[PDB]
Amino acid sequence: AEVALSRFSLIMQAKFSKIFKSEINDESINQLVSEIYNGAPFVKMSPMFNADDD
Amino acid sequence: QNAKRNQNQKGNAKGTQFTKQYLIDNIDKAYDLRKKILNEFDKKCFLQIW
Repeated sequence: AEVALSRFSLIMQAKFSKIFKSEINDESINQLVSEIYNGAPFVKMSPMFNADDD
Repeated sequence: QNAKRNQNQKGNAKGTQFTKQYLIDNIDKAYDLRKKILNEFDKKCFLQIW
């Protein structure tokens, strides 16, 4: 029973998000909308380190 | 005979220097005095995407 516990607990926390990190109100939201989930390659950004592992 | 003296006394002085130096490499540090405040608005107030 407790090894079935550990399997269920292991696959319940095995879920994955891609965290965007920016100062909040409407800088990076327009980015992910029109250029990540709509699949777009070649998104252009400012030089302000804005994906330098951001 | 007796003799008494009383030497009252005061001074004053007001120095001042105005030494300026001119090292060479200060202009290298002075190249970007306004750049890091001007792109600060790009960092925090303007849409940094096309």
